[PDB]
Amino acid sequence: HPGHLKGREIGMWYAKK
Amino acid sequence: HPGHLKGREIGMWYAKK
Amino acid sequence: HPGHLKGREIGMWYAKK
Amino acid sequence: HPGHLKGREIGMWYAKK
DNA sequence: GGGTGGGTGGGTGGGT
DNA sequence: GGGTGGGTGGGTGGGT
DNA sequence: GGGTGGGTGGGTGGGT
DNA sequence: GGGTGGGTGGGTGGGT
Ligand SMILES: [K+]
Ligand SMILES: [K+]
Ligand SMILES: [K+]
Ligand SMILES: [K+]
Ligand SMILES: [K+]
Ligand SMILES: [K+]
Ligand SMILES: [K+]
Ligand SMILES: [K+]
Ligand SMILES: [K+]
Ligand SMILES: [K+]
Repeated sequence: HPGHLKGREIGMWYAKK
Repeated sequence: HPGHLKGREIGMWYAKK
Repeated sequence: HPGHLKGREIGMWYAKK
Repeated sequence: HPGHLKGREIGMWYAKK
């Protein structure tokens, strides 16, 4: 996943797809 | 709480302690 | 529930939906 | 963990120790 | 669970 | 959380 | 695995 | 990683 993501946004990157 | 208790009995068992 | 709510307003937020 | 455990009891076997 | 049970009982207890 | 809040709201929601 | 489980639990645990 | 996140998400993902 993209390095900039933090927190919830890391998990949501995979969820959103 | 003991199983045989019902209704207000269940709450009051906790109340009484 | 929204953070600003207090007291009865918290409960009624759920109640009113 | 012991094979018999299921569900919540698997996670909690690690939590207890 | 409901709002006529109350809100200084609390909000990860549930309403989802 | 308390027991003048009620017990067909429930007990896996929690309880000096 | 899912996104109402949460993000100070972590991203080398995975997102078949 | 924690157990107040849930257990029909899984246990070869990891576990002071
Ligand atoms: K995640
Ligand atoms: K996760
Ligand atoms: K009660
Ligand atoms: K009660
Ligand atoms: K309420
Ligand atoms: K209540
Ligand atoms: K677990
Ligand atoms: K887990
Ligand atoms: K209550
Ligand atoms: K997890």
